[PDB]
Amino acid sequence: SAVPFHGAHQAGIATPVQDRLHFAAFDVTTEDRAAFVALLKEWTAAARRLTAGHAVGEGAYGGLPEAPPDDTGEALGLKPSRLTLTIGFGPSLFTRFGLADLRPEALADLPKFPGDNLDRARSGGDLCVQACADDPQVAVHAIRNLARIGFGKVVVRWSQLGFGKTSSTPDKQTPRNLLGFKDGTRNIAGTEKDRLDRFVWAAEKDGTPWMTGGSYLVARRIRMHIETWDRASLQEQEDVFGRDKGEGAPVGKAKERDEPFLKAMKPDAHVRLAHPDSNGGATLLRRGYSFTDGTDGLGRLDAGLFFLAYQRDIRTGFVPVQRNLATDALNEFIQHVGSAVFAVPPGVRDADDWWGSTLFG
Amino acid sequence: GSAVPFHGAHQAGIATPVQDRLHFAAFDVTTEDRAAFVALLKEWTAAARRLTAGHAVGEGAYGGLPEAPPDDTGEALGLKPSRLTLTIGFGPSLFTRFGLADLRPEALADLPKFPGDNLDRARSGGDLCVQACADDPQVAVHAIRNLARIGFGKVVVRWSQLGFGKTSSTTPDKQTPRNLLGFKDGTRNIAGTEKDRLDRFVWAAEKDGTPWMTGGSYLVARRIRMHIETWDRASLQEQEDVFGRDKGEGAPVGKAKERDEPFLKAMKPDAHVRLAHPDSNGGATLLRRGYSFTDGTDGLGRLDAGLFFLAYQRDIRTGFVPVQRNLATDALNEFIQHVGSAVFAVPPGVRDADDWWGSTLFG
Ligand code: HEM
Ligand code: HEM
Repeated sequence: SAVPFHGAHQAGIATPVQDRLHFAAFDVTTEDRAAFVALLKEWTAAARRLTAGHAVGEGAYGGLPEAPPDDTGEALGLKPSRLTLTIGFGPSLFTRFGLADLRPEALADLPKFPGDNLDRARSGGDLCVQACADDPQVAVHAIRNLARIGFGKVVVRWSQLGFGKTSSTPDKQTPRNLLGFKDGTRNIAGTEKDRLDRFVWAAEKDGTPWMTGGSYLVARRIRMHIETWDRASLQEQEDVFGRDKGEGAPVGKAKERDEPFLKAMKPDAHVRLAHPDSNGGATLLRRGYSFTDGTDGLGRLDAGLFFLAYQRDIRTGFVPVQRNLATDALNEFIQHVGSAVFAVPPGVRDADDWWGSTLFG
Repeated sequence: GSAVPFHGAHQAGIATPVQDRLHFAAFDVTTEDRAAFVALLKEWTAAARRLTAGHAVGEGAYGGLPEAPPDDTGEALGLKPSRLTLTIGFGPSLFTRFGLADLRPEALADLPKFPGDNLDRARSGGDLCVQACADDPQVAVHAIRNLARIGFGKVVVRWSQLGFGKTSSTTPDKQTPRNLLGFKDGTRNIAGTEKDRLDRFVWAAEKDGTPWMTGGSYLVARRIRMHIETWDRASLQEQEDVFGRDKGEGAPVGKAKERDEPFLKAMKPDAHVRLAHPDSNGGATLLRRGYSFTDGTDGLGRLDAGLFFLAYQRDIRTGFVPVQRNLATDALNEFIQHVGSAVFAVPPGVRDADDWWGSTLFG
């Protein structure tokens, strides 16, 4: 299975969620606008090959023996695996190439939120590439080759491996986060065209014409205190979210997809504070992935949720909802340790178009 | 999605078909009570029976007393067994405890220092290890997480390593996976169907000198970083010369098919396959079962990439050690570096429902 690379929007936002994630933030090391635009065109050409299951350039072998292969070859024999490659532009990129007056107002800096413990090395970035696929080696291969093609012009600032469900699990079945709770029940679906136009896609009336058809991405590396969470009682765990753990139904209800009655939950339950009704209607497209990088020095599981949210405007999406989570009962068990925002440009229209063409011209 | 039988004369997860994901965890023992540690092995064995069958540990992930923490952490609820295997091993440092000194197998030999070693002592060693292999990473993480939670107060996680993809094959009938250098890895390994080769090279026999290890094996774990910047700027001929096989097909140099037998005299004298081939090491043969890993960036603008090398053998002294010694002149050494190491004695399998991990040692 493959996902079409071209379209009015970039794939990997409203398209079906893939099993694995390789998210990489890049810093730009060149000041030459012409050299960066040339890289964007080379990256788009490589992305077309990668999302179709082909090697980049002239291939991974069969070329001149004296030359290094254009493709590093670790994806040979694998399927496209629904690979999507989604590029975004960080705020720091607009301080380069004379783009200062073209930074959208919707690409706002995030305020400091209570409990933030952000790692500067795992935060920020001039640009990002979100690589989603059902095979993690397909996603890693894409990031590794894009970084190789960009060497000398970009460096990898930080990268994150993520996983969700293993589709080979019934789909429709809501996946569970590493806390044991169903995650994604009340979310914007890719089938909800109208809700995508209202809450996800940027329109030309929003004030930034080059972003029309694109979106804004908020990335948060949220560590979970697994060992602390696992010592809490089942009632404490269900009280934290407002949904039961077995079925995922809201409190007082029977089925997972029963619409919640917020007054029945505790006032600081996560769902009650994150619900659009508690936030002036602010609705988010959550497309995050669980992560487990290993164990820290104290033997604790370095695991959590790599939270990804797409929205029409950061000021009316993540910011008001995250601000409402200031008293979240979940805050006892999580800690945001990394953060980045990106303007995700519109999609590549056809074979002659390229990443970021509406911005650089 | 199916389950792998947990019981047997041997532990599963060695000759078993190699699953997609790996969660390897090394534990240190914090208790001096032998009876308490034996009770943990039985409690771990009961949990493994549930985990490998796709069932939650204990009384379940929910439905119990509201005021009590669930026995199962619950993040594997609604998932298939996903070919989950749990393989336990005992490190040499364990035998300094519980009066097990005289029971250390001679085949559980300390590895000598090899040229180029830069071993991080934090991510090395360990009293014991649990190799969790499954096609679903959430299933693998859930097993390690619940085993450690059951072991709270008696064991602590020393270090862990997650493998996002396999770089090995025990099933030559299936496509050989590729490592992060782009080459097929696992072409000439030991297959799970080759019973005679497994008895000769992998499983410990009673005549080897350690009766309680009969039916088990010996594991060598090596964390190997790859210099992918150095590798990616090397020419295709250089890359193929390093291994002795072409990159596209994986055939030995000069030959057409991956599984054609290597003609060692045609490769360079420092080629990896020529130096590691059993014919170059007095017949020494290994069961490789490693995985790729990438733990983010190196802080220098590059993806961190490596291979978590896992080797099972009948005797460390006659398996990994002579082969690794012969790789002293390996052309691959220019592109890799061993940064973590550990050896473990993998006990025999859990015979039936009454048996438990390590019962031949304790029991
Ligand atoms: C480790 C971090 C987090 C965990 C484990 C978590 C977990 C959950 C769970 C279990 C639900 C209920 C099931 C569902 O509808 O998805 C939920 C709902 C939701 N969460 Fe979170 N969450 C986390 C962080 C966040 C953050 C940082 C935000 C926004 C800033 C957020 C926004 C939402 C929203 C909007 C909903 C939908 C609520 C509704 O409309 O009913 N979550 N989350
Ligand atoms: C990053 C580290 C390594 C890489 C990338 C690597 C790669 C490869 C490749 C491409 C092959 C040829 C295909 C195959 O037969 O599997 C191979 C074969 C082999 N390797 Fe390695 N290897 C690594 C480390 C090691 C180590 C540390 C050992 C032993 C100490 C080892 C022992 C072997 C053996 C025994 C064979 C089979 C040779 C034969 O019988 O023809 N490898 N390896």
